[PDB]
Amino acid sequence: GPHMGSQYLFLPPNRYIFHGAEVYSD
Amino acid sequence: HMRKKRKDINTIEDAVKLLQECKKIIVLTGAGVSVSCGIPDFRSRDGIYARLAVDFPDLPDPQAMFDIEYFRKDPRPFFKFAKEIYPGQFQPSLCHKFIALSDKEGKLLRNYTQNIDTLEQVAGIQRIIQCHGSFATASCLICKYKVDCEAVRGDIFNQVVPRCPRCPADEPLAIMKPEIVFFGENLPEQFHRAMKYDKDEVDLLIVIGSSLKVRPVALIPSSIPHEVPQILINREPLPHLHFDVELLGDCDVIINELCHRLGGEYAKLCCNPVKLSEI
Ligand SMILES: Nc1ncnc2c1ncn2[C@@H]1O[C@H](COP(=O)(O)OP(=O)(O)OC[C@H]2O[C@@H](O)[C@H](O)[C@@H]2O)[C@@H](O)[C@H]1O
Ligand SMILES: [Zn+2]
Repeated sequence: GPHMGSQYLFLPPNRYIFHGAEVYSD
Repeated sequence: HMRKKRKDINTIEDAVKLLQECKKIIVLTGAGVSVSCGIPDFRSRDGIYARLAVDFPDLPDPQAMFDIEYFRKDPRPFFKFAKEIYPGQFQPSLCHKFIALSDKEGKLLRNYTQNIDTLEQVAGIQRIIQCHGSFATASCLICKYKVDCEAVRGDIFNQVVPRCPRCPADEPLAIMKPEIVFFGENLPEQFHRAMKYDKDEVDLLIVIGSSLKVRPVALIPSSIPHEVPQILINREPLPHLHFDVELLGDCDVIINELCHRLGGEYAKLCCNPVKLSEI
């Protein structure tokens, strides 16, 4: 799977950002 | 009175517990669940509508390709394009397989899918509703004569407008439209009956791979009882709705993580890479 695929970035209380999230795009 | 978020449901751990405990789940899917299969979605930079803007610039807008009033004016562009979106030989994603297992375990109330790729059938999901129809049948615009897909398939791949064999050969609009739902058309009756049955039974809603920009499917989250927990699994947030848990990213990546936390048969769905086991 992708780089650091099992890790997420957390924005509390309820948002989790995983590989492929559109927020990473430029 | 729109649906507010539940203050007591927030975390990925909460999501796993709900998946563990709930037994009447609705999974609402859009084109995102097939992206990993090799089928681009509709509204992303590399999606169908962007392509149509390039390949069919004469259309008033890309949506006109799937608009019934435009199709009635001129069905030629659609039959030039239709073979591009006809069901192919793709394999179901991990998300399809996850939904199939939930159904196998008796926990899936329904998978409402907006897709016409038929990958839910290939995956062995049984409790499916094809909200936006499918190529499986075609219907004459004028007399509503129905035929199986095999009757118009040859014409579709030859990029020709298939003709009603019942209406007069000189009837211009007597063309066989595959029963995919276009803007301005009713969804299949099955959708409305299923939703009426399901709305007071559902105990968990999971939306996967959809922008929820089209009604009435986009009304599902506001049509069910407000207390039912709602989970989003999607590359983008959906700012017009209030989900309890937002898992943002590739849906296979996220479902893979959830499957491992669930264990049992769910972890076994993820057979790559190979887990520790005795030969
Ligand atoms: N691998 C992925 N993982 C998670 N989410 C994804 C992935 N790929 C795409 N997405 C997300 O899935 C969503 C797909 O949205 P749309 O392209 O708008 O597709 P969909 O919601 O299914 O469209 C509904 C309807 O629009 C109509 O024109 C057509 O009739 C279609 O059925 C987007 O929010 C996109 O970010
Ligand atoms: Zn006819």
